[PDB]
Amino acid sequence: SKERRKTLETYQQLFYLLQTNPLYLAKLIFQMPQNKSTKFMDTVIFTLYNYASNQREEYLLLKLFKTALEEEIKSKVDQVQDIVTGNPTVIKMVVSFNRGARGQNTLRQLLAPVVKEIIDDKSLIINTNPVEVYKAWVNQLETQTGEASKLPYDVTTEQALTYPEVKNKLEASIENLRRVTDKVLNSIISSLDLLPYGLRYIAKVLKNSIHEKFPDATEDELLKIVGNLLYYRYMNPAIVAPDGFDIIDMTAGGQINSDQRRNLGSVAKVLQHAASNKLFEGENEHLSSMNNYLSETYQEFRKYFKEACNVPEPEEKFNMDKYTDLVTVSKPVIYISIEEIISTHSLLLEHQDAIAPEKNDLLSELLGSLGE
Amino acid sequence: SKERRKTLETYQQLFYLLQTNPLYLAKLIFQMPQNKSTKFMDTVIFTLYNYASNQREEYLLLKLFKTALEEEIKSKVDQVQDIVTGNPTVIKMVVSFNRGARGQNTLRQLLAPVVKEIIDDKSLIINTNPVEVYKAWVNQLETQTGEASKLPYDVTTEQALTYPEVKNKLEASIENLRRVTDKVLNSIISSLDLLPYGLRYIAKVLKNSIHEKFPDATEDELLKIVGNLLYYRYMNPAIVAPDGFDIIDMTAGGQINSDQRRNLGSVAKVLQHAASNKLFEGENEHLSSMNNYLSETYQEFRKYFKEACNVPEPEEKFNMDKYTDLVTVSKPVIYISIEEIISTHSLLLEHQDAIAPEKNDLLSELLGSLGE
Amino acid sequence: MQTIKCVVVGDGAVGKTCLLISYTTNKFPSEYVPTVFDNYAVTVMIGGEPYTLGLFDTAGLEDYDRLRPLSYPQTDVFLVCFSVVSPSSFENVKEKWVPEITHHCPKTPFLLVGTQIDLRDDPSTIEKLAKNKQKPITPETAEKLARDLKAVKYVECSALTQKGLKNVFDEAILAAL
Amino acid sequence: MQTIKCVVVGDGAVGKTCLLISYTTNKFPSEYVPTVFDNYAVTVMIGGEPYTLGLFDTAGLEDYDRLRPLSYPQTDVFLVCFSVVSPSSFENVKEKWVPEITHHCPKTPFLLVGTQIDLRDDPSTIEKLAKNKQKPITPETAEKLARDLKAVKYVECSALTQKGLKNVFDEAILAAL
Amino acid sequence: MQTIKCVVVGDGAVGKTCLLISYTTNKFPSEYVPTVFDNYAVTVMIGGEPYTLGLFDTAGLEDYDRLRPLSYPQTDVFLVCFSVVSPSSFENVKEKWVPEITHHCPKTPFLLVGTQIDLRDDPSTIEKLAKNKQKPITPETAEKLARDLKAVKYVECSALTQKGLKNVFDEAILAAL
Amino acid sequence: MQTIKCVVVGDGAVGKTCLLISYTTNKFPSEYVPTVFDNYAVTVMIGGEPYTLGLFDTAGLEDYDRLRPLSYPQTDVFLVCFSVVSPSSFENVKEKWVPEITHHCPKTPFLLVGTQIDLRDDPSTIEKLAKNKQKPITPETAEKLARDLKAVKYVECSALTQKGLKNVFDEAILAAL
Ligand SMILES: Nc1nc2c(ncn2[C@@H]2O[C@H](COP(=O)(O)OP(=O)(O)OP(=O)(O)O)[C@@H](O)[C@H]2O)c(=O)[nH]1
Ligand SMILES: Nc1nc2c(ncn2[C@@H]2O[C@H](COP(=O)(O)OP(=O)(O)OP(=O)(O)O)[C@@H](O)[C@H]2O)c(=O)[nH]1
Ligand SMILES: Nc1nc2c(ncn2[C@@H]2O[C@H](COP(=O)(O)OP(=O)(O)OP(=O)(O)O)[C@@H](O)[C@H]2O)c(=O)[nH]1
Ligand SMILES: Nc1nc2c(ncn2[C@@H]2O[C@H](COP(=O)(O)OP(=O)(O)OP(=O)(O)O)[C@@H](O)[C@H]2O)c(=O)[nH]1
Ligand SMILES: [Mg+2]
Ligand SMILES: [Mg+2]
Ligand SMILES: [Mg+2]
Ligand SMILES: [Mg+2]
Repeated sequence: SKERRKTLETYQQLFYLLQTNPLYLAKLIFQMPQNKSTKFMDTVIFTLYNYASNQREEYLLLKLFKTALEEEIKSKVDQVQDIVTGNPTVIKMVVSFNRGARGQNTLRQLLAPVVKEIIDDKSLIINTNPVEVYKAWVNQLETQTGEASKLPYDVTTEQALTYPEVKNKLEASIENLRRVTDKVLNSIISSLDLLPYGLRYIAKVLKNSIHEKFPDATEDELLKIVGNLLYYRYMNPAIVAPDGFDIIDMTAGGQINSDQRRNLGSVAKVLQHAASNKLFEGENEHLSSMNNYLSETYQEFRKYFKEACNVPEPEEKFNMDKYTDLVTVSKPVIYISIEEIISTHSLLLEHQDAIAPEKNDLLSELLGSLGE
Repeated sequence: SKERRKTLETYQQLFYLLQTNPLYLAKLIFQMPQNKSTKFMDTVIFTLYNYASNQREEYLLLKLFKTALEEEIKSKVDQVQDIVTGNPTVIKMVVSFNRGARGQNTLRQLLAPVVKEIIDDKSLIINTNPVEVYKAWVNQLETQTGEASKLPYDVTTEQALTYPEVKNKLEASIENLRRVTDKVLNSIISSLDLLPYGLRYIAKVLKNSIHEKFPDATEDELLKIVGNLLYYRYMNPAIVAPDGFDIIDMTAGGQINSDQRRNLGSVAKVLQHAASNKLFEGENEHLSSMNNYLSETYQEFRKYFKEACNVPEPEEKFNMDKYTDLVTVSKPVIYISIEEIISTHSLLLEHQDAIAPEKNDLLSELLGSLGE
Repeated sequence: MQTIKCVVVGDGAVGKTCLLISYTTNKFPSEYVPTVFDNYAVTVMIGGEPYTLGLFDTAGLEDYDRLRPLSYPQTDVFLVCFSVVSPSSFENVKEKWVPEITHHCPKTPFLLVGTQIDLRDDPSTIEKLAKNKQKPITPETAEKLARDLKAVKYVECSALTQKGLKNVFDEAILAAL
Repeated sequence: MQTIKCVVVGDGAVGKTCLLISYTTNKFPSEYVPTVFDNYAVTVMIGGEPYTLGLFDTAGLEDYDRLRPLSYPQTDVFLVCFSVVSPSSFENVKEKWVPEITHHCPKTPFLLVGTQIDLRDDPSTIEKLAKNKQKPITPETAEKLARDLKAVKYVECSALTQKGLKNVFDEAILAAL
Repeated sequence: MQTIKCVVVGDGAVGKTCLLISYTTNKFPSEYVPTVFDNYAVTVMIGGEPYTLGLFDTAGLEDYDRLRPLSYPQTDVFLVCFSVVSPSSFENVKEKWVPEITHHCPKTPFLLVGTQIDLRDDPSTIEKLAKNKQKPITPETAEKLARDLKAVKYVECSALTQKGLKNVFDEAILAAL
Repeated sequence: MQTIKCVVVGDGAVGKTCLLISYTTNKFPSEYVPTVFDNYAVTVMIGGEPYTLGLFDTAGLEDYDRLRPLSYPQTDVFLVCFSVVSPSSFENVKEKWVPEITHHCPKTPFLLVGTQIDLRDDPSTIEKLAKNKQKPITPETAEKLARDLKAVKYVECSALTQKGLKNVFDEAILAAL
């Protein structure tokens, strides 16, 4: 039981910690090499949903989240942007825990309507890619025309716009996209008060922490990090994969079409740029017309992000005093454990007909009670 | 403490045997005082359902049942009839285990049709009780005529039959009853081959065992014992309570009416009497017209019970030789138990700022390596 | 006239049916045949008054729990039984029986009834209870349970010797009155 | 010394362990750990008699469903708990808890018990419930459910402040008779 | 030394542990014990290369639903097992197992595996199945399910006789490349 | 003319986007902005032949897995990338990437592509990997994985110094031919 004893101890510790000290399990998860923390994420998050179902424990989770994020910042963050490039597992857990805690219907109770609107439009086909549109045109419409495609099949980007027809589909798509996108953006911007306190609070801790370590960081830079958490990390994935993050219930039938993907995906691209204050250009020049929209959307996003941090400390948010001024007790904890059986040497098993495993028969008298 | 441990240890033993040695747990259950074995019946049976899902294991359970039943007989049975009045717990387990084992749909796939017929007849109202019928007659149907019950509201049997009207309802009920009963009876008698092997086998063991100890017992006495197991104990309860023994799916709505109960119950009474060769009389004289049917039905039951025991030994029934002529091994066993935490004070923990917890690193490496 | 509904319940095989028969027909049933449900009628004088006592015999086995309540509606008095030479049956008085009739008939009186007392004074039986380390229930042990469970008063009898039999139903009616 | 068995069941994290510890030590558990099972004992005397009040704590998490029924034998009264500030827990009272205890103990009386009542006026929980378009369960709503589910009655309390805490067990004791 | 991770999942008691143990040691488990988790290692060379075949046994019982997935990361091929003489296990292949592994490992291939094929001609199991109006699952039916569930293919064996046992792992290896 | 579909995939922040920009526009993107999906067009000569290489840039973060396959249909060659100064990224090549593309595109060739090589020969960075006990991946370490995962051939570069950049897409086109 060399390799076997390890595995046993692993599960033993794991299920011991899960039941009795998930906060500490979480902490151990944070300091593990990042690739390895992946296998524990779901199972710990699941347990935290139950653990943090009352404000005193949710308070502790918030403090755990806080000290770990700060621990991460002043220890692995050297030039800002590190809290983003580094992919801290604390942020990954903060993001997940807030998706399906128990206010549950938060992202679906906020993006489902408008997402259901984009998925349902059986005609919508946004496509900001010329070459793709080009190839999709007569290169695919000359089907009910014959001559196959007397044109130069597979062309570049600059010349796909030679054909005004192709420059038109793009024109429309750009119109469609901006319409659909504004619907999404308004659902989000108008519903800041629907975001989870906990998520808002970490965004605050996040910002106040980077800023404490990097005073030379501007409101603009800070809010781009805060936006990374709230938008690109938290809700953007739900917009692109509503079927994966359960935004729209998937009744046994069919999954999202490539068209529906390309649609939702295009909205995310547009909004990412807006939140990250990045105008279209160089190779993305054909979408430059939106640069005006992007700059207004950013200004809205910016305001949003800044307000997200506007929130009290957990000590205040939950009147933690109803807890801290109490006379507590810590009675001994009983937990469910995994056990191994020693295993009798073959030498004694070969002769169990003569020897014979020991057995407590006066046990049925003990068993005959339990709970009196 | 030294008290919660003796208990905690009795619980750990229960969990261990449940997963590692249910056969032995079952045995311990058989020897406990009877009132005390009731709290383990369901949970052990539930485990045995999965444990005996394969023939080799079901074989051992059968041998467990056998030796325990013979143990019971030659040890607590002095005048026959004792295997019945003594309410042996092995028989209780034998009966339950055969109700919801793995062939599941056995009683419901045999009684449901005719029971569903007696339940569905919105007009069927069998009542073999004169005074109850009498009091139900004008002593109740006059709620739509007025003049109240100008008659002796509450009379005796003999005089309840004074009113030819009441004597008539009874007359019909006896007709209805005999009709529904015959339907039930035929389902049972024509389907002897659908009974579970294990149940038939224990009936065989049971019979051959009482006969071995009481050679002076007659075929008639022996079969009444066997009929007690197969009929009064095994299926009669499912006829009387199809809602309780899952014979009929109970869709969220309403439970059996008193009329449906009295109907099913009446069938059970007639069939009990037949199976036990007991004619109606003395106080039950008004039902004596059924004594001819009862005696024919008994003859059918008697033939049924005798054939029930007509079955091979388990060694032959399952070609157990396929498991004896074989090279076996016993790998290590893992199981789920309970454990209480000592709760000791940590000297170093308060000083993690100065000493860097070597525990967090070990525990993280350990957890981190889970799997490969 | 005057009818009293008296329902007899309790562990199977304790003798519920035998007491009802040797009482109403002064005959002791040879063999054992568990019952599903039965009824007996006997008119007896109490306080110089003729009363018709309705005797509802029921099934003791747990597998018949759904059926038993069918006998409970409008009952005057309940006769909870147990065999004095069977502790098991006694334990169930406060474990199952009293709790069941109390659920279905909250404000209904009942008496505690010991049975088979003739076996209590029998060696071959006591030696059987010894080989399992058990002792026949005693009038004192019982009577305590009666008061604890808020009964009306413990009573006992023998269906075989009919000893104390008659007095049972007399106290029963008195309780129903 | 007569004993009274009281078993507490209800959704995980609703306050079952807290109310028991708070009532028996007058202190508040310092942390949350989902229970597997435990049982304490305390003596009281509402009738000049020294009764032993056995208190049994059970697991609320479904992960522990198979084990839970082991605490149900000989129970005199059940306390079905839900959090007045947690709607879901209130619904499971009829969707899970009452059905379970009535499956195992049909004849046993139980009380519907609201817990965490001190959070009804807590700003954050009210705001949290509103963001979900919900509100704390009202005594009236619960008292209705109690009648529908045939509970002895409804009672609520706060293990934290102990407001109503003692009354809960006084009733439990009363219902256990 | 390149490694191949093969994980076996399927209903409790269908034969997962026995086929693994029989394949790696040519012995047969003497008794049945539901497994919690277990993993062995064996070396093979279908390509002149010394590969390490990591075999992971998992718990079939639902109680371990939360613990089982911890064996899933880095899996190269799954073996979804069902007993050919147990229709209910066959149905759970599509109601539970394939869905579960494809939720945790969408890209990982898996083979459908029928077990206990030696019982297809065992008298008592045929009779047992007939009383329930059932018959052993036929290769044709299983092969269909594999096509519908998009399994690499269907294979069956007997851990008892070893008929087909090696081919099961030969294909697993083949599919894990 | 002639178009080649080359899809770039791999852990987020490894520099997938940067290599695509400083190559097609010989400019190194200042700030970091994770991508959703992009497209690049560059015609280059290979064997004295003009080819139009279609560059599909994708999302690295796991939360965008449902979306990434949208770029996989009819791809000529895949570019699995990773940071040579981030073991984490390297581990995921044989852990996630290679396995994903092999599910969607079984018979499609791919190359292994190391990146940010300019940081490997950097102290301030190596001292960071040291404070976590890690060492920058090496050409040998990589090339081994390349052959193990049945790649076409390892290659590396730097988006900042453009070193080896050009050679990457050359081998790529060569692989698609
Ligand atoms: N020696 C003796 N045996 C008795 C006495 N009363 C009952 N018995 C025996 O106990 C066994 C069962 O008696 P029953 O009256 O049929 O038992 P029951 O209470 O009707 O049981 P169920 O109908 O199954 O609920 C038979 O052997 C009876 O003869 C008694 O007073 N003395
Ligand atoms: N404010 C307030 N919080 C409470 C009260 N009771 C419990 N809590 C909170 O709820 C948390 C969990 O309560 P417990 O009683 O441990 O949960 P439980 O009912 O035992 O749940 P399980 O053991 O998992 O079945 C406690 O740790 C407190 O944080 C209360 O009366 N007032
Ligand atoms: N005849 C026959 N019996 C088998 C075969 N395989 C297993 N069995 C029987 O089925 C029993 C249980 O098989 P296991 O492999 O232990 O069950 P499992 O799949 O591991 O189930 P869990 O560990 O509880 O998830 C074995 O003990 C044997 O009695 C087989 O190939 N042929
Ligand atoms: N010093 C240095 N930094 C680089 C180099 N290449 C990329 N980076 C930096 O790595 C960070 C992220 O680069 P990206 O190209 O956006 O990473 P990516 O693979 O596109 O990540 P996603 O698009 O989110 O999947 C930024 O700081 C880049 O400037 C390099 O060669 N040298
Ligand atoms: Mg009777
Ligand atoms: Mg609790
Ligand atoms: Mg197994
Ligand atoms: Mg990118």
